Amino acid sequence: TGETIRSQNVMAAASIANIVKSSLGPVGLDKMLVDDIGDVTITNDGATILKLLEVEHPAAKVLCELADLQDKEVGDGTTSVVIIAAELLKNADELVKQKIHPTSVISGYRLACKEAVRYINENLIVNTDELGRDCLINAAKTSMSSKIIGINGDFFANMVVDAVLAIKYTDIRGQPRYPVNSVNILKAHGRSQMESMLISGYALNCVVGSQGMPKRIVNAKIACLDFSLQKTKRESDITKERIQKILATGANVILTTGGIDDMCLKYFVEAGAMAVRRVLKRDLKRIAKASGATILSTLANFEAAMLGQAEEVVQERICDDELILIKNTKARTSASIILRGANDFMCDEMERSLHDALCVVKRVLESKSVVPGGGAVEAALSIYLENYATSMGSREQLAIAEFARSLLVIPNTLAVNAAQDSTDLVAKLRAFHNEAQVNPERKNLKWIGLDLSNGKPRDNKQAGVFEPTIVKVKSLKFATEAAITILRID
Amino acid sequence: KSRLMGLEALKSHIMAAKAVANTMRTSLGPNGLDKMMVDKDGDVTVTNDGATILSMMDVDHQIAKLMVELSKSQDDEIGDGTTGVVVLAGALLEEAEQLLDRGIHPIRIADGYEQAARVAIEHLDKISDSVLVDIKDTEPLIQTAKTTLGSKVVNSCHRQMAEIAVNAVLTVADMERRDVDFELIKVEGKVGGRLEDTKLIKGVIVDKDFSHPQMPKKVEDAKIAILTCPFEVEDYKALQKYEKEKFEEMIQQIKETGANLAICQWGFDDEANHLLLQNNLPAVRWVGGPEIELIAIATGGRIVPRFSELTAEKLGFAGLVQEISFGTTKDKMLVIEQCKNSRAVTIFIRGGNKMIIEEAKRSLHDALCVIRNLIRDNRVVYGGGAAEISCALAVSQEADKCPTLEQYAMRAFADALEVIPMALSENSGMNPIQTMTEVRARQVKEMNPALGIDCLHKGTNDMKQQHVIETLIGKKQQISLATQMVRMILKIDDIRKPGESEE
Amino acid sequence: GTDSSQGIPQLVSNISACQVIAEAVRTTLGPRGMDKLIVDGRGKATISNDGATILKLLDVVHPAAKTLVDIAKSQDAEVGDGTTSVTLLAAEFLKQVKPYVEEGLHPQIIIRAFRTATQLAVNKIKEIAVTVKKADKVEQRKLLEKCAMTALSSKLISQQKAFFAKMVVDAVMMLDDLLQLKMIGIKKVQGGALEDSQLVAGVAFKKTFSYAGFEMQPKKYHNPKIALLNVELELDYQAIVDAEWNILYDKLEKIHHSGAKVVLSKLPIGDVATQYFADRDMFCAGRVPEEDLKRTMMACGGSIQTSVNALSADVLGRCQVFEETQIGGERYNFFTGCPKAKTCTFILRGGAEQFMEETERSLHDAIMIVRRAIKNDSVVAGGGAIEMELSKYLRDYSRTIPGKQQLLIGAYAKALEIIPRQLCDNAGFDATNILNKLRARHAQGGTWYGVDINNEDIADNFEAFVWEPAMVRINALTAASEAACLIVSVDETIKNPRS
Ligand SMILES: Nc1ncnc2c1ncn2[C@@H]1O[C@H](COP(=O)(O)OP(=O)(O)O)[C@@H](O)[C@H]1O
Ligand SMILES: Nc1ncnc2c1ncn2[C@@H]1O[C@H](COP(=O)(O)OP(=O)(O)O)[C@@H](O)[C@H]1O
Ligand SMILES: Nc1ncnc2c1ncn2[C@@H]1O[C@H](COP(=O)(O)OP(=O)(O)O)[C@@H](O)[C@H]1O
Repeated sequence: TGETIRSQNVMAAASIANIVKSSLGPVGLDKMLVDDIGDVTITNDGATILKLLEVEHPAAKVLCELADLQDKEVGDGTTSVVIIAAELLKNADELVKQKIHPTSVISGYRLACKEAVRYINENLIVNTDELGRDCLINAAKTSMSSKIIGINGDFFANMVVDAVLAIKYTDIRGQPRYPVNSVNILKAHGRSQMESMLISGYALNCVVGSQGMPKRIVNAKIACLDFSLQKTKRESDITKERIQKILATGANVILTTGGIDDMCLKYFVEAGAMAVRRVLKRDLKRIAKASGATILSTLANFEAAMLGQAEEVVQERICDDELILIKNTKARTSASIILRGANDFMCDEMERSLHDALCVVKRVLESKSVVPGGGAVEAALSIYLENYATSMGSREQLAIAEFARSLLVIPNTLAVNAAQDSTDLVAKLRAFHNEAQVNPERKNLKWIGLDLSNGKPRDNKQAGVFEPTIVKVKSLKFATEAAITILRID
Repeated sequence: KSRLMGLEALKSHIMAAKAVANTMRTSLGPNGLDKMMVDKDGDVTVTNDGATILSMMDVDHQIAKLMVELSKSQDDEIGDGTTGVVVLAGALLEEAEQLLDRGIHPIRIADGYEQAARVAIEHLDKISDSVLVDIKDTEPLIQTAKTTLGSKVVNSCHRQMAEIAVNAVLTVADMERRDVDFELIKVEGKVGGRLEDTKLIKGVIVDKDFSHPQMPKKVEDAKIAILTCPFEVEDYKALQKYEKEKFEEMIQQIKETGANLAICQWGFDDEANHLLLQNNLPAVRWVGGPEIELIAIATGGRIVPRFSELTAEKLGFAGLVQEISFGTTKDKMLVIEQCKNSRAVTIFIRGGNKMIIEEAKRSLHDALCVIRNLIRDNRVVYGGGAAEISCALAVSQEADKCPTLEQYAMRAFADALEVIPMALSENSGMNPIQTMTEVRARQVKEMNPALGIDCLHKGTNDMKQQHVIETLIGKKQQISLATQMVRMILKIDDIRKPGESEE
Repeated sequence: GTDSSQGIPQLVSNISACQVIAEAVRTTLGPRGMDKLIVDGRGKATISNDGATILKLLDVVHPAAKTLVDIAKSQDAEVGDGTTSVTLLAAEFLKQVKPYVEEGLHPQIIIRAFRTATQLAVNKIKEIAVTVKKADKVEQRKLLEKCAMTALSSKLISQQKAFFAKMVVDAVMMLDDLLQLKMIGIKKVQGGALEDSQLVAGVAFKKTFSYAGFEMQPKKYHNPKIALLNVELELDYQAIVDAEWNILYDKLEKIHHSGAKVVLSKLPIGDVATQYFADRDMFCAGRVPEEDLKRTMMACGGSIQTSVNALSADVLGRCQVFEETQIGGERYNFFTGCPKAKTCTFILRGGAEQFMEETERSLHDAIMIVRRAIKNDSVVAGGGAIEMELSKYLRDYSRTIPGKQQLLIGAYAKALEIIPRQLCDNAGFDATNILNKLRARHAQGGTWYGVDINNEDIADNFEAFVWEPAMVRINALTAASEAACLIVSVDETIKNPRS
């Protein structure tokens, strides 16, 4: 038996959401995806789960398409948007069952979405200014928590935030922009990480180039190349004439990725050029875009003012390892972090934590408008929208009420995946957010979210759990659009 | 497994009601299809009057039950139009089902039907062109009797039974209360005879035996007694002595009181009867029990079963001298009619069949009841569906001026009131819809309100010449009772039958 | 094949049984709700708009429905018939808590939350209860007739029911001795107009074949009392004639000996021998109803006679006046004029026979509402207004509670919304629109706006004079909550059958 195909679509959507429900959050469980030929796949994020799940129901295909489209906008919240859409579908189906026509439900959902996006815009945070120091620090620590390095967390936090702030660009529109690839890793042997000091420029741990670099040279021009300066048998043997010509053009520090010159020592005390093997392309491109120079495949010909410049070069030993201090170039791209220790393998979690801290910092640096995470915003809008709906009086009152009630699934799912009873966490969140509006003096309480590590409510503006406003706005809009499209079906 | 909840129960109720109405909708009108009746024992009778059919029909559904018991509350006030009531109820139920098909709540339908009924009541009050002088209407009463008896060959001797009825009611009509009581039973059914055998006799006729096989029936004296004492060779000699003593003391009581014709309801000795015949007074044995009232009311006396209560002022009375052939082969009875007209007069009927007796007595009862309404309220309206069509037009006019769902109830009530002309046309063997709509168009174009259905296939649809008429209060009571019926059955939503456990 | 015997399955089955027993009587809520027919099993089908009567005559087999209907009956025996607002309320509480139980909430948490919410609601209602008892009720009762005639407004009966209310309130005031529905009743009289109906301070019963002996009784007699007889008055082969003659002689002699004015017996009297039964020289009656008896010994003071010629001083004792009139063309029986006559039997004079049900559903509430208004002082607006107010308080307070109880108190509050919804649904107007408008205007505008049964719109039931005493509502709500918690507390059932 079967009837009301609308309910069938809603149930298909509910099943699709339940497939991915348990993976929401950083602590989500994995899914093992089996294809027809028997291969398996393990992943945490549900975006690739939707991209890999074999959907067959026409109704669920719409949710898959909308989630994929959401991925193309900002690349986050696909699990959240699918879950929110499914909750909306269930609640709208119940409203239909209680003799409310879907048209009024759709209108109420549209009004609720507009009211939510208007309410959020006046209760977000733009404090990611120059005065935001501790927030970034403990955001990095939260992204780096549950680790043995918590004893000396503050030093690594302020080091990484100084490194990320000191290297910012300024694009055409004036909005600051950050490349993650700008900063790289650099291992060291000996003492542990507590003595690691940030390097103002790119540093390569390899053979020593030359001692001809002074304490600080007035001009250090990056004449990067890609060939090996080797004697063979505008020159047939590329050792002297080309380097002489490039120095005549004004090349101070000629970079050689390949082998060093046999007689480079005499030429490096009068010109001060560079010769170190195995220059990484990932760092070569970054230093080229930093100083402003470009890689020259050939020199037999632009070369005087096009090459980049560096303010000073320092020759010193760091953690019993010689490093090249090509720093303070034209554009801030050249920087590195020394990893004091013994090897990169024993500090793999340390470098991964540094990388994820850099990522979570660059998420909030761009899109200066930011909102608290950990389900805080969902609870706040859930409190807002019930009071908004009770003042309508039309037939859309129940639609907006159910929208508000279903908007709480995200904190509930986060609590469920966090191994705490979602009832208590959600109730505590709602209770804290209630006095955030009925009590004007307790206004500094909206930024209360749930902490996944301890399973207790906790302020996240001070903690640093943050999200771009655009991500949540687009997620809400797309969930509402998908819900409306499904409800229009009959 | 299955259950009957929600509006499905109401739909089943409507189905049962419309089934009953369809059963009763074919016998409406003078040309209505006659309906035999059979009992479980095997009794066979054929009656066209719907009141009897409803009364003794076996209905299993509780809805149809409730219908028949609260429809039986119609005959007492009026006695005619029960078929009309049930047909109207079925039409209202069907129209209500039509409305419910579109999602109307039954409460709104019921209140709309109530307002439509009241509106039709005032409209029918304002349309009737009745005559209020029909008190000395002996000649129009002939037409009323003919109309109430136009279904059969009865019209052959309606020229006699009409004046029979008017004289009967003249002997009954009293201008202080205007009603017929229990003791005024004007019924005497004799099986076998002819149309002429049913004539005017204001006497008391009973089927009892004589004192003697050839006793002199000429007992003009009003000194007639009634005995409630029953019959209650050594033992034979003792019984004979007791009988002689009882005879002597009873004769002494007769002489002291003056009650000669001592009729007894039990056994006795014929020697005492012979001796009394020798003394010029009869004594009838084995007489009826409840016949004391009828015999005594011949001139005004009441029941006097006590031995000494039957005095000169309360003698066994007799109606009016007449001696004809009471029965050729049937045992002739006493002449118990000598003295004076009876306030509780009784007429003599000798129809040739059981059904003719039944139809005669029921028609007489309806005729006396409706003219009892006439003397109570001489308001009449022209029947034949003309009143129904006028009410339907008025209700349809009222349908526009209401913004709520009451307009749907207005329309349904009009389309249900129009059913009666449809039924009359159909039972007359002619196209119902076409004839009814033609009459409706004639009434909307011509303001005449007495345009109905020519059921008897006479000249014109107008009943002014046909003299088809019925009391206005009868129509109002019929419409109001049908509306209350549909209203109260429309409230009911679920029936929980005990014993039938829901598996 | 469906079975459920484990704790959570037992609870869900129990509350489903409560759901079905509520559905059995759900639609009868309201002054003009639906009505139901139920057969008694022998063909005497019963029709009754009352909700408590349906539960009383309903057969219950499920233990959960059994305890719920017992709680309902307990509510009935105390104050009027609140069972309609109690069974439905408790059952919908259980229906609302269904999913939370299904999700694994422990029943004890549910019970604690429900008890807390009930205490909060009962404490909150007392800050809104308003008393108007002193303001012109016993003297200058115009407010009291306003409240009484509020019962059946928007009808052509209003002109007549104005006088009806005035006169029944006069009766109540002159008999303000905690009147019940047993000492006050209505007797159908055929014919007449609605305005013709009146009241008599005594019994009213039609004379039948076996009811009354003979007419022309001494009506204007200054001391007529009631006589009760347990011996027949009706009328070896010859060995019974003398016995019958002596029996008749002593039966005739007793009437003059004891001097009884009216004799009431549990045996039929033959009116075919009306003159024979008139030989007693005094009026005698038979086939007396039990109500007629019970209304005549506690008011007039009739005695009991069990012998052939028993004599007493209470067969012709002290009572004010005797009445015997042909009301509506038929002579009725009136044992009025009693020294302590706590009797006011309403003479129902009307044309239509079906108006008896209208009076049953129309005036027994009017006397009920006036008695309720007299007995209590503080009242709150009805028509679901107070339910919406309690829901608003409880829903707004729930969000201030951190912990599992928040969702449960919110569910309780939104559960409290059923009564206005049920009222407007029984009225026929769709519940969603009116309920939403009521919720908005009630959380914003006023604390007493409620559904209107006539025009189907939001009406200020306080200014519409819809009074419900605070105590009655409090007790009904407490009983409903207690029933819900009692059902929740049960998780296992043991049967131990015979075989
Ligand atoms: N450090 C954190 N603390 C609390 N919540 C987090 C944290 N990081 C991510 N989340 C939660 O995870 C949810 C979805 O994140 P994610 O799974 O990365 O995106 P997607 O679902 O698109 O893959 C967000 O709603 C956010 O609240
Ligand atoms: N003269 C007439 N011509 C046509 N039809 C008539 C005439 N007199 C009466 N009728 C019809 O008889 C019907 C009523 O008779 P009916 O209801 O069968 O009697 P009862 O009420 O005893 O069942 C009316 O509907 C009316 O149309
Ligand atoms: N005339 C009316 N207008 C509005 N509401 C009413 C009216 N009569 C009754 N109600 C409401 O109906 C509700 C339920 O009444 P109910 O319990 O069925 O009556 P009873 O107590 O006789 O069973 C009451 O709370 C009351 O507020």
